[PDB]
Amino acid sequence: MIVPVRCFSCGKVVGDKWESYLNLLQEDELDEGTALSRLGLKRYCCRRMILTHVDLIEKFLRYNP
Amino acid sequence: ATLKYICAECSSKLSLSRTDAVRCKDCGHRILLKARTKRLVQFEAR
Amino acid sequence: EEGPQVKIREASKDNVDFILSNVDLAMANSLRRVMIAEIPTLAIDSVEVETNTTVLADEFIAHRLGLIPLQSMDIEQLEYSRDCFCEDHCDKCSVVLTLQAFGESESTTNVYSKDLVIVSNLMGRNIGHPIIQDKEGNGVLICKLRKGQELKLTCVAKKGIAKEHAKWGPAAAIEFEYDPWNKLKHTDYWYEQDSAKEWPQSKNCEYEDPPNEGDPFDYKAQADTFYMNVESVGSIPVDQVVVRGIDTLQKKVASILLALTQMDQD
Amino acid sequence: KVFIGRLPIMLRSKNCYLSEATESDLYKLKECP
Amino acid sequence: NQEDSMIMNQSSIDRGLFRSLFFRSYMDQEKKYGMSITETFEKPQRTRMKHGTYDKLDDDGLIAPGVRVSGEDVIIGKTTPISSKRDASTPLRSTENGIVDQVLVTTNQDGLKFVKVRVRTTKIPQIGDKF
Ligand SMILES: [Zn+2]
Ligand SMILES: [Zn+2]
Ligand SMILES: [Zn+2]
Repeated sequence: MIVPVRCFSCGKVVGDKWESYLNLLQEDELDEGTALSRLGLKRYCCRRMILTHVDLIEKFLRYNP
Repeated sequence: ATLKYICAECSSKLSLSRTDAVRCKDCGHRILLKARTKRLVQFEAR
Repeated sequence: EEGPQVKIREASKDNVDFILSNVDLAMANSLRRVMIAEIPTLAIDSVEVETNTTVLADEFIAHRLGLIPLQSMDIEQLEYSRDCFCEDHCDKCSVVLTLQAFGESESTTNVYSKDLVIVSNLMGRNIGHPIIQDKEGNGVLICKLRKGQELKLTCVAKKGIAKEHAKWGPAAAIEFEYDPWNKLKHTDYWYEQDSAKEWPQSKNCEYEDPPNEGDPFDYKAQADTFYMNVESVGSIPVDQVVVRGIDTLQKKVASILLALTQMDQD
Repeated sequence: KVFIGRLPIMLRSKNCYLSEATESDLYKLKECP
Repeated sequence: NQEDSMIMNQSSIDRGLFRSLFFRSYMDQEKKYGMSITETFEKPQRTRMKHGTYDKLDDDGLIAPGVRVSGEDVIIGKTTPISSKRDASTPLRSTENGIVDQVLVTTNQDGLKFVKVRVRTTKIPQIGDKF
């Protein structure tokens, strides 16, 4: 889906970080523990949101107007 | 906002009344989905 | 000074860290609780949709809209829509937002935070700015759409604190830990052979000394020398949230005194 | 010559329309990939 | 947490935890006798009788697919005479309530004007729910 606004435990927004993290992975391909350390989620219970979250929006938007 | 019945392929904001044609025009499929709401209905973000 | 001394260490725009020494235990705990829950904040509450053909639901999109944080510097001069005596919303108790996003670029038409335009007359108040904390200046990833799809809203934003919901909480994961070298015997660590080697040498051990192993057991000491790490979303900066929180705690204790004056005269 | 019977076909098989299919066929014909 | 029951942060439930939509669909049929007699989907009235309010109907007894539905609304308007006008609408579900979502007006191999309604309904994880 979309990455959730305000990663549920903390509630710090991380849905800003998705496109920058997307280009960070596609552009540099590091270990994602370091990639999220660059985008700065220090606690693992909020690191889980970007490490986990699956998008299905593109496979949704392939379909039709 | 003139839109009543819109098929899939012909996204066609044309019309429909009682027993006009079960097939739509410009494509022979006959599903006939109906268009959305004119007025506005309000919801809570809770 | 007299009582609570503040000794601020490393800070930032959105990070505070401070030895809050010579304060009481439940005083610290009450402070972190009121700064979690008890601060008013503008965010979007009522949502009226005109038309939508996107892949997301109206209710889902409205839930994201509610989870958008706006600028809340000027919370004090905005009324509740319950205590405002108008007809359900006005321009002193409500903030109207209007957003129409259409797509024609045929490759992943996007919608973000910075599309919001405050069509309501803000009366010159620092409110309602969608918080672009973004490095590349975009905002939260709101919606994705194509040609025929469309995003048409009419929203009203209101006040409130983190106890109605989680949508009116700018607090964001406030920490609290005192006394690493445990002379208070509030906690014995789980251990097989040795807690000092098994359990890790913790973080805030630098400031208070190692507890001088060969001593008998102290009983007199209370809770002192707290190191409370705070944070924020960005609806208000991290000083003003501690300001408004201590202010609302002071106001509620003044409400206790208000009830006492209600009592001892009548 | 003379037509008898309309045998129900298991899809994704050798009378299915979507045995002829790639991504454009599935999406243009509204089939879950 | 006595006897395995679990305890829930309500704030994350506001933040989206286990939030869910739900999709049920309906049916309605202008029926077919043996003597080629067709029925009708149109806005019914008093001319087996209900007393549900006609407040969210359409021209042909339908409901527009983007409106919040509640209570005991009449779902699909349907009429049929014999050679009178019966109360052949079907009222709402006593167990669920939500939003009508998607209406298609179709037929079968032999021409029964067939209209349908899918319902969307948000559902939040409430206390008496099983995980
Ligand atoms: Zn989080
Ligand atoms: Zn069509
Ligand atoms: Zn007002």
